[PDB]
Amino acid sequence: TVEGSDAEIGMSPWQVMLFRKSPQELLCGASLISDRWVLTAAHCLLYPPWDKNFTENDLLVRIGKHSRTRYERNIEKISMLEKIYIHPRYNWRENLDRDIALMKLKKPVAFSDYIHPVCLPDRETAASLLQAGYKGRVTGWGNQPSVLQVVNLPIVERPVCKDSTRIRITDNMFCAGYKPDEGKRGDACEGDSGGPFVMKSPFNNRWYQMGIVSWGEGCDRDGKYGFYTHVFRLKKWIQKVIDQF
Amino acid sequence: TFGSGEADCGLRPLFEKKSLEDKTERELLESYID
Repeated sequence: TVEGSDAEIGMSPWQVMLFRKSPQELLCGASLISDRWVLTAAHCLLYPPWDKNFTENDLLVRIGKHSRTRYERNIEKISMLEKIYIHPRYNWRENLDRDIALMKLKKPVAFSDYIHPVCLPDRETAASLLQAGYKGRVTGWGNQPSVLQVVNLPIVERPVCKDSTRIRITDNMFCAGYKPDEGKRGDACEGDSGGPFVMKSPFNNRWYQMGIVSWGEGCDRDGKYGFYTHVFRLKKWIQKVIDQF
Repeated sequence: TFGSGEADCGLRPLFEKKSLEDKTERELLESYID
């Protein structure tokens, strides 16, 4: 993130950090949707031009973290991956259409004050909340602070998103971020890839994961917005993967 | 079935569960009213 603020303790308890083992470093963001299922971006795991083809044994997840520079004794949890599922229609060649992956944890994580799953939207919730001008929240790490960062960003109109990039924008995508005349007031970066875009329901005061950070054209680039996988539109595939295990 | 997920999904132990508000969530809810 850029120009984010420090997360409070337990503010994003579904936040997951996807690490490489060698070197042992943060690869991408991710989110906890149950005790054994984690959502991320497909491009974090699979991008053939860059010889990026991670397997289950290449990676680990850390859960319950506020600080990237301290082992959080008696808070944070670690898991190996049992299985990666990339969306079969993931289109890395053109536009990262269906930029989503599910990862099955080898052992289920205990929930705590610091570890708790996010909700996935139903049709009603997506219809109500996923509208231009409404804000959601992106969590990630400064692109310099040592703690989880939070940025709140408005959803952008569909025509304005399309006009802001050369990439072909599909109905499986949405974009968010402040307009250029707004100035610097927070941004999601390419570095926040894989992490969740969440919205708080005024109806039931639950947090819903509406998006996954797919790519960022701002921060370290001269573009305008961040582009997100539309989680509701891929929800049948998510349910099918989880049910068929 | 997975369905709508955990009965408890999206309610934070240190916030919703304790009727405490985080420092910036009001900005999100205000954007729905405009």
